[PDB]
Amino acid sequence: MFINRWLFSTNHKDIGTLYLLFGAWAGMVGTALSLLIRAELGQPGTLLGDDQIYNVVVTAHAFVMIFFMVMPIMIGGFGNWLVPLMIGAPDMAFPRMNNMSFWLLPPSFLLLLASSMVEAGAGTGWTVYPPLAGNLAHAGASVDLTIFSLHLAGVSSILGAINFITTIINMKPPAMSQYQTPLFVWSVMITAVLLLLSLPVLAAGITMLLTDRNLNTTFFDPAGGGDPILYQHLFWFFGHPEVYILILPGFGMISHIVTYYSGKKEPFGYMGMVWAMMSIGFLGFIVWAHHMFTVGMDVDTRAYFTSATMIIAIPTGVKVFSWLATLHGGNIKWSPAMMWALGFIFLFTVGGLTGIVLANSSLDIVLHDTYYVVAHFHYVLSMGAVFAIMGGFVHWFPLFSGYTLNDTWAKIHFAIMFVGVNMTFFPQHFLGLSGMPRRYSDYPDAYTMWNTISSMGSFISLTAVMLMVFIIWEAFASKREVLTVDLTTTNLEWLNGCPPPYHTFEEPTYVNLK
Amino acid sequence: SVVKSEDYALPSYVDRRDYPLPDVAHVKNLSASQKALKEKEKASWSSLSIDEKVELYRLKFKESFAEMNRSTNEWKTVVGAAMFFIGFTALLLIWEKHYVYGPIPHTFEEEWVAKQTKRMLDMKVAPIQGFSAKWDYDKNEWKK
Amino acid sequence: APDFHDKYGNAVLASGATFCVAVWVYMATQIGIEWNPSPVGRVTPKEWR
Amino acid sequence: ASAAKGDHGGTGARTWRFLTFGLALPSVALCTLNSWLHSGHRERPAFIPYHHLRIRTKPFSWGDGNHTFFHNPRVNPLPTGYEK
Amino acid sequence: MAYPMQLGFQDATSPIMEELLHFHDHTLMIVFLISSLVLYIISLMLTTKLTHTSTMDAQEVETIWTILPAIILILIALPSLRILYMMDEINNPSLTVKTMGHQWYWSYEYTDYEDLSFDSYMIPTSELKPGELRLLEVDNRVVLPMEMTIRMLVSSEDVLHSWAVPSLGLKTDAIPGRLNQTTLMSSRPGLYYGQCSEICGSNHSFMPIVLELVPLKYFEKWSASML
Amino acid sequence: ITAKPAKTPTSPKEQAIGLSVTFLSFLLPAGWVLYHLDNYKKS
Amino acid sequence: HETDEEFDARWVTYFNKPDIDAWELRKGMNTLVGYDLVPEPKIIDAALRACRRLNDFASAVRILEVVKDKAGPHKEIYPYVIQELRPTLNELGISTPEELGLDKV
Amino acid sequence: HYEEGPGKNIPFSVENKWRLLAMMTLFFGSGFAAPFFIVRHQLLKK
Amino acid sequence: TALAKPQMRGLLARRLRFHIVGAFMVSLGFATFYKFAVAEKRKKAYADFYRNYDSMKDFEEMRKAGIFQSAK
Amino acid sequence: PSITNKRIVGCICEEDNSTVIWFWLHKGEAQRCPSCGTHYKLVPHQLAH
Ligand SMILES: CCCCCCCCCCCCCCCCCC(=O)OCC(COC(=O)CCCCCCCCCCCCCCCCC)OC(=O)CCCCCCCCCCCCCCCCC
Ligand SMILES: CCCCCCCCCCCCCCCCCC(=O)OCC(COC(=O)CCCCCCCCCCCCCCCCC)OC(=O)CCCCCCCCCCCCCCCCC
Ligand SMILES: CCCCCCCCCCCCCCCCCC(=O)OCC(COC(=O)CCCCCCCCCCCCCCCCC)OC(=O)CCCCCCCCCCCCCCCCC
Ligand code: HEA
Ligand code: HEA
Ligand SMILES: CCCCC/C=C/C/C=C/CCCCCCCC(=O)O[C@H](COC(=O)CCCCCCCCCCCCCCC)COP(=O)(O)OCC[N+](C)(C)C
Ligand SMILES: CCCCCC/C=C\CCCCCCCCCC(=O)O[C@H](COC(=O)CCCCCCCCCCCCCCC)COP(=O)(O)OC[C@@H](O)CO
Ligand SMILES: CCCCCC/C=C\CCCCCCCCCC(=O)O[C@H](COC(=O)CCCCCCCCCCCCCCC)COP(=O)(O)OC[C@@H](O)CO
Ligand SMILES: CCCCCC/C=C\CCCCCCCCCC(=O)O[C@H](COC(=O)CCCCCCCCCCCCCCC)COP(=O)(O)OC[C@@H](O)CO
Ligand SMILES: CCCCCCCCCCO[C@H]1O[C@H](CO)[C@@H](O[C@H]2O[C@H](CO)[C@@H](O)[C@H](O)[C@@H]2O)[C@H](O)[C@H]1O
Ligand SMILES: C[C@H](CCC(=O)O)[C@H]1CC[C@H]2[C@@H]3[C@H](O)C[C@@H]4C[C@H](O)CC[C@]4(C)[C@H]3C[C@H](O)[C@]12C
Ligand SMILES: C[C@H](CCC(=O)O)[C@H]1CC[C@H]2[C@@H]3[C@H](O)C[C@@H]4C[C@H](O)CC[C@]4(C)[C@H]3C[C@H](O)[C@]12C
Ligand code: CUA
Ligand SMILES: [Cu+2]
Ligand SMILES: [Mg+2]
Ligand code: NA
Ligand SMILES: [O-]
Ligand SMILES: [Zn+2]
Repeated sequence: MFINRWLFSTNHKDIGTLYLLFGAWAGMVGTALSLLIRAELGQPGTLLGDDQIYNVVVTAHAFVMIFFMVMPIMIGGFGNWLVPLMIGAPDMAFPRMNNMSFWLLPPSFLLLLASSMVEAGAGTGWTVYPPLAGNLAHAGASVDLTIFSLHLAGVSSILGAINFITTIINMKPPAMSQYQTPLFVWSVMITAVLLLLSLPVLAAGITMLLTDRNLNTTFFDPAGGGDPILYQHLFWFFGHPEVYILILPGFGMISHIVTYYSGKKEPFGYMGMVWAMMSIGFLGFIVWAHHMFTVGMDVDTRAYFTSATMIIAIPTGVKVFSWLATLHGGNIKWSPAMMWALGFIFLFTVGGLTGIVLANSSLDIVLHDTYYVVAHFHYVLSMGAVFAIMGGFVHWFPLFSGYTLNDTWAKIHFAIMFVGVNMTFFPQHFLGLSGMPRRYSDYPDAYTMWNTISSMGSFISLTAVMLMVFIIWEAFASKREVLTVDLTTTNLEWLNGCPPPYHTFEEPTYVNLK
Repeated sequence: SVVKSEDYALPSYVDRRDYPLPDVAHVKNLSASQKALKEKEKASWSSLSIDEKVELYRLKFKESFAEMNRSTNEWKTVVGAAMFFIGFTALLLIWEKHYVYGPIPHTFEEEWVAKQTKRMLDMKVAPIQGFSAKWDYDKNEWKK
Repeated sequence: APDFHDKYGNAVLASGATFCVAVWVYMATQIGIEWNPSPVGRVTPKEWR
Repeated sequence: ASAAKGDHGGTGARTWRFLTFGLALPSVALCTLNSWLHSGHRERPAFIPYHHLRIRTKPFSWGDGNHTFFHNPRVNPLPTGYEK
Repeated sequence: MAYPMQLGFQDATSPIMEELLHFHDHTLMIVFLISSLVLYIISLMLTTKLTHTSTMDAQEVETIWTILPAIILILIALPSLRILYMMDEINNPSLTVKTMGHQWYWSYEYTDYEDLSFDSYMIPTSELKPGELRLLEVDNRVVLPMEMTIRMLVSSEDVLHSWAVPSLGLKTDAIPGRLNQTTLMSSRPGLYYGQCSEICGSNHSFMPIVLELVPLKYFEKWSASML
Repeated sequence: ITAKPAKTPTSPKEQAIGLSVTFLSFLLPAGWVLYHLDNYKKS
Repeated sequence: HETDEEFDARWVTYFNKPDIDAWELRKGMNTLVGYDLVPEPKIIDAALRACRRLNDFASAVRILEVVKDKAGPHKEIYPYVIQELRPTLNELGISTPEELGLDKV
Repeated sequence: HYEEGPGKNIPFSVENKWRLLAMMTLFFGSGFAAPFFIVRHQLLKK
Repeated sequence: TALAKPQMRGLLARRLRFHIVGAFMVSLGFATFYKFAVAEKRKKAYADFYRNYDSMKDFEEMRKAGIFQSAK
Repeated sequence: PSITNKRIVGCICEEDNSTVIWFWLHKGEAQRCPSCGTHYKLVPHQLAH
């Protein structure tokens, strides 16, 4: 049975669980790689050795947190758990295909871990730019194994997107229009269209790099007429869309949590939040050259990308100001998960502006390849995308398990993590102003104090990560069974009991046409 | 009182200021005596004791509004335990310095900083605001 | 009864904040971590020739 | 430059209105603003009596017969130079 | 160069970089605002017992929520685009130095008049002369004449580098087979430091830049003394 | 969220263990790689 | 979409329904605490009297608890409401939270 | 049909909390141990 | 003695309409503070520095100090 | 119509409304939506032969 239940599954819930587990393990590896980074920078001089071994660690840290932690939990975990229960569907359009999207991910990881143990590992950065990533500087299997990680990891994603979109479009109650599906449901649909359209061009680019290293093409080799910059475009054509992928479902959860814990029966401005993400999606595709402002491109182009990158702030504003209105005259219940959402709203808005800075080709001249950039995207990812994750996880843990966590403990967790990521990253704003470059094992004497402090923060964030492993145990150890849940009348997921049965909606919901 | 898992599908009771009259009573099942108070509730309400009034209130509802809305000392435990775990976190840092982290470079010894500092004022590092501008060149000392 | 936060709230709050202040001061001031503070009005410039 | 919204699987009249107000007119206003920021009397070209321009093989059937229909004396020469 | 505990930008040695500081000063005025209005309004909503859980109407407030930020954004762009076109501009340069990036040093070519070329490595910590700035000092400096318009062409003979001098407001990528043009104007003389701003392999950290600006007449001799 | 009582209550003492074991499972091996660092380089 | 006099009227009418049932009694109280307003005493009257029809003393207290709550920090509202209601209160022997001791922690 | 209800819908067992601590110890700990033993092996070659 | 009828409607409306001004004020007065305290200083400090600047007297003291390779 | 003693009903209380009201429906008296008070009644049957 066990082999039939977990290896062979066609259960949208049992598959969600597999992802929550995979993405939890990934996080452990992601954390270690991030601690190592700040071990090396926490005092002047050299700890591991040269920039090489350092950048294999930096690079790996990026792929694991992005591709094996944030997308696997957020899309595959919470997707596969919540989506079908929010639209009263019994499972996913393509449940067999759903499971291959899972089992393609261990492999994908193992090729990544292989890469770091073959030759001197692939310290190329997560951008994998030729000619460093090419067969003369990075001769060996490392960079090939990394390209193969991404191929499998992009097949998982694209197959999983086909599944969600076909599920959310096709398998609602007949009476239900798209305009009466929850915000999460919307977030995931949009996030699957971004995946569907961007990952193919990512794959195409890393395919030309394989055939430059192995089959004697010259796509990115000036010797044969090629252009290294061509690669930057195809990758960033994917790579902006990749980040609105990583936040959109966070929008989703955050719209949910702030609504449920303000005691409101729907979030403020439903259709506003629909227009917002369909915009953020759309404009997220027409901005990719803001990652390439020091490559030497025509001034008329650079000013378009500046201006286009900044339009995104209006629809993102609408969402910030909505959540805040969803709190207005709420009956605020001060749970851990409300704390996670509240933090999101302010540290996302910090990071969000620090990137409107970056929108200006002018400044990015000086801010490009400094920590200022690292600071921007650790506020939106570490202090947004992970806050959504811990928020959601905290709010929905009893639905998956049937047990409660200890809320005191779980605020003690929020408390320490808050102090850790802010002390980690608030000083990185100062470093990049003072012009500390990225991707350096060692720094000029000047930059020491902030680098000491930044790394102290990364040791507080570790206490957090260890506490959360002991808080998951306690709850299972203790086995306090959920009895009753509020606000069920507007939150269909909670209607089938914690945890809900293997087969849900075996008999579909009644919804009539008025 | 006692609630079962199995009846997630049935209207449940809850204390909530935005839902002050919930879907069911707190006490479903009445003793002999409780039945005869419910009987007294069909007559004039002036013919009830205070004792007899409190009891009727506690059958239909679990916690009072003032009870459901009372503040705690969670924060004491939440702030002080955080400050213990942030404390712990230094023991790792002290361990790291003592056993892991080698000796730092010689360009950090008192001597070098002093020579390197003047060398920097000698090339007028940041002379409009940041460094050399915080130095008096006539009196030959940091500005007051 | 009174709850965990009544019985122990102050103990936890008092003894955390204290153990926190002690080890951090100590770790900042007593093990020879090099902070490299601004030399301004501190270091006395010396000739380097 | 792509598109990414994801089927608005409800009712037509409503979705085309969403699109009218959320996309169509927003972009007509962004575009108007981008000309209300580029518009102006940009400075008029030096005159050269290039023979492959200001062609008169036959008078026009109006004015003195030497002036185009949407003529603009500020920017549009005759064969023999600007007016004024 | 950057000094201990530094909060903000290096001091503007070139006017363009000055222009950035004041522009940067503008953008942070608004950042400091939106961050405070959001932190304030958050606390406002959370610090009342009075309630309103019944359905609420958007249209009229969602108008303020768009038309204000669209103005706030022209306000930022209007100068951002001025300063960007100002970086192009029909300038008249008197000197053309080409720099090449290598794994892991920088070579220089002054080839207007003569065939003057040389490499530029980092002083290993062990060999710094007391006073010398760890990870920043180079054996052979880029001597440039101060107070004149200079044309720098950047390329690399191997991986990607980035040619980067914060204090002057310069950073241009070295792309093999590609000659990228920037322009260099020091308002002052002195020593002006920078580092590789693209990951190029084992010693990316350790391949810095140092400009030496000096008069024209102390330059022409330095040129002739290097051939 | 209303819950039952715990079926297998985890006393303080039991909590103190789980905390002790969990902190060590991360801390101990990391320590043994980071402590023997010097040794790895002389090769 | 209506004046305040219509609102106050519309709700009093709801609560002076004589074959009002307890599903309708709970509905209207749980609908009404939703709005940015403490109800007029003439509604608290109408409701307190729909309880009497329904032989539910309990809910008639809870209603008075909810008045004091919808007010929040405006301390002077509840005392004025409890003046305007004093008649209906001693008519029906409805005792207030404060009297039954259910304002004690 | 597979087991329904709390502690039944996972691929591990929560039937005894001290085997469970051993299980979470390995699972999470192995994953955090991994980068370190990988950095070791890269220094231990050349 | 009877209590007089207080304001009973749109209590939360009133609270917001009052404080929305208070947040405009805080922010917009943090606006002024930054102009005075920082921006208008930068412009005053660059203008004051460059006004009576002889780049040859800079070069000269730098040359005597032994910093340059091109200028002994 | 249901094959069991309960089935989940969703109530779109007014056209175009963004929020469906959900609740369990039981064999018995009719049940009213807790939003608009619309009435619903369970009608057991089967699908054997
Ligand atoms: C407050 C705004 C926060 C803004 C921050 C935003 C950005 C950062 C995110 C930061 C967001 C976190 C904000 C925490 C404030 C919560 C306090 C509270 O209202 O307590 C909650 C209450 C709930 O009360 C009830 O059981 C029901 C009553 C109804 C709700 C009560 C409050 C409603 C408002 C009424 C106030 C009274 C009128 C005052 C009138 C107005 C006064 C002027 O429980 C209690 O009695 C006490 C239990 C609290 C336990 C959690 C402590 C939080 C620790 C977090 C530390 C992080 C930083 C590191 C620190 C430790 C390391 C050193
Ligand atoms: C624990 C973490 C570490 C924190 C770091 C504290 C630093 C302590 C050290 C000594 C500290 C002395 C000065 C205190 C101000 C520190 C930061 C600042 O404002 O510095 C200004 C600028 C740099 O500007 C400069 O050019 C500095 C000029 C300073 C002149 C003032 C007069 C002289 C005193 C200052 C000395 C330097 C003067 C010489 C220099 C002259 C010119 C460079 O920094 C930046 O651009 C930073 C970019 C971050 C933007 C994030 C948005 C805000 C998030 C939160 C908002 C709500 C609050 C809730 C907040 C809650 C969330 C956080
Ligand atoms: C009869 C023989 C059958 C033969 C078949 C095989 C043997 C079966 C046993 C015999 C059959 C009898 C039935 C077993 C009863 C349970 C006993 C048990 O505890 O047995 C233990 C079993 C099963 O172990 C697991 O399931 C793995 C989890 C380990 C426990 C940690 C708990 C996690 C806590 C955190 C959760 C919070 C988040 C989620 C919270 C949400 C809650 C829903 O051990 C194994 O034999 C491993 C088998 C693999 C199963 C799938 C695991 C999913 C892999 C995830 C990716 C890993 C990352 C690496 C990636 C790759 C990189 C290299
Ligand atoms: C979840 C991840 C995430 C998110 C959400 C964002 C959000 C944004 N990012 Fe960022 N970004 C990254 C992840 C993210 N980014 C990563 C990983 C990189 C680096 C890749 C690498 O180089 O390694 C990067 C790099 C990056 C660069 C390149 C910098 C450089 O390489 O030098 C730029 C330039 O424009 C940029 C811009 C933006 C903008 C405009 C937003 C906007 O979406 C933010 C908009 C939101 C707000 C502004 C706040 C809410 C709005 C309001 C409250 C309205 C009022 C506002 C105004 C009036 C202005 N990002
Ligand atoms: C999701 C992406 C993500 C996340 C979360 C992080 C988290 C962190 N990062 Fe990373 N980082 C990047 C993506 C990310 N980073 C990228 C893309 C780069 C650029 C890479 C390049 O240059 O090529 C980068 C670069 C980078 C640098 C610069 C490298 C250099 O230039 O030298 C540094 C330096 O300190 C750093 C530190 C940290 C720290 C301390 C954390 C900490 O904040 C993390 C603390 C730990 C956690 C947040 C754990 C969370 C775990 C879970 C939530 C799992 C549990 C869930 C369940 C059980 C369901 N990061
Ligand atoms: C960038 C920052 C800018 C900030 C934007 C600021 C906005 C300014 C608005 C100020 C007004 C405050 C309104 C909110 C409080 C609730 C109002 C309310 O409760 O109003 C009810 C709303 O319900 C109905 O109709 C249904 C329709 C609802 C209409 C009321 C809600 C609109 C406002 C909500 C948005 C909150 C956002 C704040 C945080 C961002 C209507 O009831 P009545 O007609 O009987 O009232 C009559 C009262 N008289 C006689 C005194 C006028
Ligand atoms: C160099 C090596 C790199 C690695 C590449 C190899 C990776 C994977 C190879 C394995 C793929 C072959 C196995 C067969 C998969 C068929 C899936 C399928 O065809 O799935 C169908 C739905 O997909 C549909 O139509 C729509 C989707 C059809 C897609 C078909 C499978 C795609 C596999 C290749 C993906 C490449 C990505 C292209 C874009 C870059 C059916 O859905 P099921 O849930 O199955 O059943 C549901 C039942 O109701 C059916 O009766
Ligand atoms: C915003 C979207 C608009 C796209 C349409 C525009 C297409 C072509 C316009 C070009 C016409 C001019 C032709 C002669 C000039 C050469 C082309 C050119 O201008 O572009 C060159 C090649 O890029 C290229 O077309 C790149 C190749 C085209 C890629 C287009 C990008 C979008 C692709 C995704 C679309 C997917 C949709 C599905 C397909 C139907 C690159 O720039 P250079 O010119 O080398 O600059 C040299 C410098 O010295 C500048 O001074
Ligand atoms: C400074 C470092 C030291 C650590 C600081 C302390 C950390 C956290 C401990 C938090 C203590 C509990 C918090 C109070 C309330 C929530 C949890 C709780 O105490 O557990 C209650 C057990 O009850 C009961 O006393 C029944 C009996 C069981 C009591 C459970 C708690 C006892 C042990 C707590 C102390 C742990 C010591 C840890 C030392 C490492 C159950 O929860 P309720 O209160 O019924 O409500 C929660 C709702 O979801 C259910 O409807
Ligand atoms: C960044 C992630 C982790 C940061 C915080 C880590 C703190 C480390 C916890 C302790 O771990 C270490 O403890 C000892 C050192 O104090 C090591 O003993 C070493 O040293 C002893 C004496 O010095 C020997 O006797 C032992 O066998 C051994 O070699 C031990 O092996 C190692 O696990
Ligand atoms: C960057 C890319 C070329 C990719 C490549 O060289 O491989 C080109 C293709 C089409 C270009 C765009 C289109 O030509 C239309 C616009 C023309 C304007 O002069 C600049 C912005 C403008 C929006 C262009 C920006 C940029 O140069 C684009 C996006
Ligand atoms: C028509 C459409 C959908 C509403 C509905 O059909 O239910 C609504 C919802 C979101 C609205 C937009 C957003 O609310 C944001 C903008 C708000 C401004 O006041 C008008 C333009 C603005 C761009 C709106 C246009 C239109 O009113 C939209 C697009
Ligand atoms: Cu050369 Cu980095
Ligand atoms: Cu981007
Ligand atoms: Mg770059
Ligand atoms: Na280092
Ligand atoms: O971004
Ligand atoms: Zn209804």
